[PDB]
Amino acid sequence: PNTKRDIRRLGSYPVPPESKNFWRGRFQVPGGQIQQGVSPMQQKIFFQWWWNLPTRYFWRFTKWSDFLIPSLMWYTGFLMCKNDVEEGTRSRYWY
Amino acid sequence: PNTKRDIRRLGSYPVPPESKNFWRGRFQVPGGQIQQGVSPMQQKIFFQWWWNLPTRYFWRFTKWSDFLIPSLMWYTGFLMCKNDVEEGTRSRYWY
Amino acid sequence: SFHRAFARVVCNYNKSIEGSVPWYQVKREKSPFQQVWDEVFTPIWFKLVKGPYERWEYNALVARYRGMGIMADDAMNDKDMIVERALDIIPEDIRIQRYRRMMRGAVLAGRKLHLPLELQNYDPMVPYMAPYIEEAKFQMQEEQELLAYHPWDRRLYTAGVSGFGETSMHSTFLTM
Amino acid sequence: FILIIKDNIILYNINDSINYLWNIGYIIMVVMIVQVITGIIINLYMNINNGYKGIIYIIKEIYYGYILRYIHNNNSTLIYVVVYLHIIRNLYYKTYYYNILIWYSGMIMLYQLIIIGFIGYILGWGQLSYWGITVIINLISGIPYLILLISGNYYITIVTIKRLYIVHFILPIILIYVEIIHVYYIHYLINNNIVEYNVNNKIIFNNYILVKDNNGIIFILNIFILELNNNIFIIADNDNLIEINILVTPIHIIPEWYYLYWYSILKLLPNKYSGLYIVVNSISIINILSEYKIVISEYKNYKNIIWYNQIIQYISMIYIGIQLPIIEYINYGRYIIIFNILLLIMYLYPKKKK
Amino acid sequence: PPIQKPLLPSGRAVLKHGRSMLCSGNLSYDVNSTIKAPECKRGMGFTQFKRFTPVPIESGVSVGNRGWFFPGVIPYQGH
Amino acid sequence: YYWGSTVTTEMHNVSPTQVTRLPNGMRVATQFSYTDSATVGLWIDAGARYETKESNGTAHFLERVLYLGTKNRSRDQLETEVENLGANLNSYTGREQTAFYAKTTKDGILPCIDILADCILNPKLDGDEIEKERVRITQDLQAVNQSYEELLYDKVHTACYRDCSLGQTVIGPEENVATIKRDHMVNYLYNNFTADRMVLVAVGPVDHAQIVKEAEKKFANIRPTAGPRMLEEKPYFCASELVYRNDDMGPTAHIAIAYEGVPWRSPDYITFMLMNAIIGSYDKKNEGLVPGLQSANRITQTGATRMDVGCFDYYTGFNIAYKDTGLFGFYIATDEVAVEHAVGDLMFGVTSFSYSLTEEEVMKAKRELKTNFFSGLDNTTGVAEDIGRQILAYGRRLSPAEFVERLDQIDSQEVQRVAWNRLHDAEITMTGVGPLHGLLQLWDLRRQTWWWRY
Ligand SMILES: CCCCCCCCCCCCCCCCCC(=O)OC[C@H](COP(=O)([O-])OCC(O)COP(=O)([O-])OC[C@@H](COC(=O)CCCCCCCCCCCCCCCCC)OC(=O)CCCCCCCCCCCCCCCCC)OC(=O)CCCCCCCCCCCCCCCCC
Ligand code: HEM
Ligand code: HEM
Ligand SMILES: COC1=C(OC)C(=O)C(CC=C(C)C)=C(C)C1=O
Ligand SMILES: COC1=C(OC)C(=O)C(CC=C(C)C)=C(C)C1=O
Repeated sequence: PNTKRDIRRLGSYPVPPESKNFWRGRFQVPGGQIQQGVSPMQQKIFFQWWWNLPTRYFWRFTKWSDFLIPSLMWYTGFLMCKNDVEEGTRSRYWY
Repeated sequence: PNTKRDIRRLGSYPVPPESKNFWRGRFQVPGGQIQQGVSPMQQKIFFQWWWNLPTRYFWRFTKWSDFLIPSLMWYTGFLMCKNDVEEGTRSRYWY
Repeated sequence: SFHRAFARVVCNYNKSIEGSVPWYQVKREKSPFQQVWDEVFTPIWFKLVKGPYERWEYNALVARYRGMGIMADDAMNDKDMIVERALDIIPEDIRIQRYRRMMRGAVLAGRKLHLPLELQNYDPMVPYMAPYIEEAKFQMQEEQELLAYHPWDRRLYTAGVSGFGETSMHSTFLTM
Repeated sequence: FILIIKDNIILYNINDSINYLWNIGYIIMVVMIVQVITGIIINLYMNINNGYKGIIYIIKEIYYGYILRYIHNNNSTLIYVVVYLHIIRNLYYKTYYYNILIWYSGMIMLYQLIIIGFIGYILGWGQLSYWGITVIINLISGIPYLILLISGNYYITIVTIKRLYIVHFILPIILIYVEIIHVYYIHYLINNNIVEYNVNNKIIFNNYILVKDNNGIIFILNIFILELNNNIFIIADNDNLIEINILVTPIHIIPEWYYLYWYSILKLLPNKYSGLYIVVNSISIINILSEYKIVISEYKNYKNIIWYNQIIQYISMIYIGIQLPIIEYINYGRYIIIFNILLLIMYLYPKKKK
Repeated sequence: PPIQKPLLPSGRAVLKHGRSMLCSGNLSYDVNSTIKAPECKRGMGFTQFKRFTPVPIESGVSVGNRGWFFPGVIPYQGH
Repeated sequence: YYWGSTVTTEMHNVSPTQVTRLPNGMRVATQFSYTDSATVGLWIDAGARYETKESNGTAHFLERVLYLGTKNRSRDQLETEVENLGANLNSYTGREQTAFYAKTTKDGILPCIDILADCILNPKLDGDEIEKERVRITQDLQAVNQSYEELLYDKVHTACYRDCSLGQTVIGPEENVATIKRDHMVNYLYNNFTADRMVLVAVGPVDHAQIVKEAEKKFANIRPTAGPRMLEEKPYFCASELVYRNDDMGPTAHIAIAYEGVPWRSPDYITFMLMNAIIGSYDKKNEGLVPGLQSANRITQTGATRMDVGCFDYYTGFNIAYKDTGLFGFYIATDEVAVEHAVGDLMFGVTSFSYSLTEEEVMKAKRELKTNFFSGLDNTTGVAEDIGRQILAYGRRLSPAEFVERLDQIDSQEVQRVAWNRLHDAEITMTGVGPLHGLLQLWDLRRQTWWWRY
């Protein structure tokens, strides 16, 4: 569950048995919040996938580029091993 | 569990989770009782079996005698059927 | 009895090291061998491997925090007990802004977005939690030393607790 | 689960006035576990492609295999004895009047057990088993094409053995789950006492009731060990050690002793379906024997004359089943069935007022 | 040797508010005295079992709250 | 383990207790103190235990009527004279010991000796006084007029000592109270209040020689001795249960559990005192500077955690000693639903002495035991009780230095040895009053005197 301060409940109504896990994930909201939203029945449901498409893939490829140098060292080793195996087989056998 | 009056608890201490069934079998004792006993380590542990032996078997055989007449009717029927089977076999076959 | 002898050995060896200065409070001059090592290896290693690698990681971490709009201390997980004990005693002003930043960060991360650059010019490594982390550690060390110096014996699996130390009911599988 | 165990075994309160007839259930649970374990272990050495030759290889080649073979056969007999005695008890003390939910959970296990035992017999792959299933399967011969789907061929073959074996392997594990549902209702709906009322005389289970329940189980073990190693009572028909021959019909196609009540019902009634239907009545009517009553009483601790005549009806029908189909036994057995219907009507009927 | 005091020390002031050693009466037997030797109405010895704490017992009053709950809130499965 | 001697120089700086035996056999013990008040009284070796079944209650009745007038005074004159001296007369009656002590000023020491001697030697047991006291004793006898701690104290003896006179109560059964007369009391005085069983204790600005002279003069005509007490075997400890289930007296349940203890003179008595200190006491309504959740007492700390509410509204250990037997155990006042946890924890605590007791807990207990014993010796009455109770129990008064010397030797290992010998796997007696559905059978609780671990 969350911290004991977060899961501390203001109300004295007993926790329903089916909502035990729900109320063990309670947070004590500091300062308040104003949450808003609209039903999906009155919204475009596929546009946001398109709107966020370029940025999603840019920020994904920029992070995955961190592994480029590691990837190249490993492929260089893969090629060196392959060639070493071939030359070794041609040397042991192959008159 | 017991009646809702019986399982109603006087104390405000919460029911331990391991004692749920125990406290669902609570009884509201009316008028009070004075229960006494002695540890088995300071008592004869086999005598009572002997002391109660005659009365136990008397009151058992007197109750089981209720079934005597039913038992006799059923055995009479068992004998009648057995003899009927034998005479019928000797009649169908057995020249 | 050989246990009684071992108890005297332990008692006498600990009585002979009472009041000893910790290893980190002793003025220490590095061995000549270490000095040679720290004049050949350390310089080159920093210029070619450590320096560049750790700047590469650090700069990325700062950028990630700036994208989320969060501070470094916001990233601490409250599943750590020192963090929880510190978060009990933070003032409400710090607490309110900490929650709002963490909420915005999770919204942005979930929706695969980043904070507008207009809002990214800040220092994410300001240690605003430091005073309360230190207080929490002090409180925990007192409890450790004054209340948990022995593996205590308790009746097992009673009152919703295993008896092996945890204090919350129904917090293990065997305690369901 | 440790807290659950403590709540249901260590701090579980039961009345101190219960007899040794309240230990039968503990024995069922223990003997049931033994039947699963021995079954799984026997499976390690058994080839269901020929279970006649497989049982021979277990008793002659496996070390201590004879123990596994005879325990698994004899402990079945034991399971049914204890279960049938557990029902007789529940009828005598009318423990279905206020604890019907417990009774319903038990009956579900009884239905499952009736299927497990029969199919296990056929895994023996002997004359009696083969012809017995060939006779039972032909009772649902009316439902079009269903015999073929169950058998997998136009006659019982290893194809049928390979599928029933899976039901015999898996259905026991489900039974163990229903045993939990049964012990759940027992612990919530408190057990009945030897007295009709409810009294504050309860004592914890581990320190008292389990010691007594073990004295009971060890008593039964002494007797079961004697049967297991010396066959003091004939509980297995010898004709299951004859190699199957589809051309020759056995001297008598009968089930194990614990299926003779329903075998007789089916051999007594003149229409095949009527017999099947009267078997359904036997295992269904007993689940509504208190539903039509209207008095504030549980009809408990009277002379139980109707109960005694019912228990004897069961024993007498088992006898008629052993006997060959002599006409005389059929007439007498039809009267015993009419009498059972009447005794069951007596339980069901509510009473008018003078 | 005998123990003449309860295992739980009072830790409170003996003299009552505004009362002095001159005007408290005789503390050995005065009704308001907090150290009055108890009465042997049924004999001597029961003071080894007696609860000398003046405040009446409130059954089930909580003392094991580590600050995890507010007053009046019922814990559910310890959470 | 041995950690040194805690005896100090200040422990040796105490005025000596001078004990002399008068020719008649009466012991006179005195200790000088720099005080303006004194305590002079008579600690007798009498009590309920030394009464027969038909006469039980006579000693308590006599103790209630001894100050209601003498053969040379009257109740009004006697009360007037004591008040004029600025003194007060006290008295108590127990199972094995009795006392009649006066708290007076310096000038009232010898005059009070005269008053006490007249009451003890020449009691005027007027019928009217007896009849009025019969009503008061009868009202007190009613259990409705008795606290639950007094009720369980008596029932523990009734259950544990079914075979001997220690099971008798001081007040006595109502049948005896209804029938006690002057002749009963006169016989009790003659048989029990004899010189060989009396100790005259004087504490304060007193001189031993002067006290002795006055004592010999005033107690000259006391009966020198009575026949030796009948020799009896060790009081048999009956592991029994005497529970008064009552679901119509509120939510609080009172439970007392007892083990067989040790006599006063046993070498293990101080060990049992320390074990009693380790158990300690705790009240939710007076927790002290340290809360239960953070207490050094292991029983208190674990109890304070149960169900996040605490399973001990109140509890205390008790160590009761008699000449040839003793009782050791604990008393609990707790919520009905908490009784199973409460008795389980305190029994786990007592069983822990035999397995896993830390040096830290022992050393804390030694200091709080010494802080309780020494503080009890602050006033003259406290000293007088200590002298009179210790001479009757031991034949001598143990010095504070000697008590500390013997306590220094006792360690965790010694506590473990004694507990293993006497308390582990031992027979127990449970007694209770109140809502006790959670109280299990005696055999169930007795299995908690040993562990499967360790
Ligand atoms: C030259 C060689 C010579 C060799 C000589 C050898 C001699 C050996 C002598 C051995 C004598 C042993 C005596 C033991 C006495 C102490 C008993 C005791 O402590 O019990 C308490 C102890 C339990 O303590 P408790 O719970 O506090 O008290 C139990 C009862 O509450 C107390 O009430 P209770 O008195 O009724 O208890 C008696 C017994 C009674 O228990 C039973 O009897 C259980 C079976 C009930 C059915 C009984 C059918 C009776 C059929 C009678 C046929 C009569 C034919 C007469 C022919 C006459 C021809 C002239 O109770 C139990 O043992 C309880 C067992 C619980 C079993 C749990 C499962 C129950 C399932 C539900 C009931 C059964 C339903 C199916 C059957 C329905 C039938 C319609 O009981 C036992 O565990 C005792 C087991 C042993 C029983 C006696 C065995 C006698 C064996 C004699 C052998 C003679 C051999 C001679 C050879 C000669 C060769 C030449
Ligand atoms: C309700 C539990 C069970 C009962 C009542 C039951 C019943 C029986 C019966 C009556 C037999 C015939 C024995 C003989 O041939 O005479 C049998 C056979 C067999 N059973 Fe079970 N069984 C049970 C559960 C199991 C389980 C869980 C397994 C393991 C998968 C198993 C494995 C076997 C095997 C392999 C055979 C064939 C070997 C044999 O003939 O002994 N059984 N069973
Ligand atoms: C696999 C077989 C079953 C097992 C494992 C089993 C197990 C048990 C157990 C352990 C008990 C509690 C202990 C007892 O009082 O004996 C019990 C109670 C009971 N069972 Fe079963 N049972 C089985 C079969 C049945 C069947 C077939 C029925 C119904 C015809 C049934 C009906 C009942 C009833 C009514 C009770 C409550 C008895 C009372 O009121 O205490 N059981 N059973
Ligand atoms: C209806 O279920 C049945 C019983 O339970 C009531 C039996 O008692 C019996 C009779 C059991 C024995 C041991 C004679 C059988 C076979 C039966 O079918
Ligand atoms: C082999 O013969 C058998 C019977 O013969 C009709 C049965 O009645 C029964 C019992 C059938 C039911 C539906 C209870 C079985 C299992 C059996 O094996």
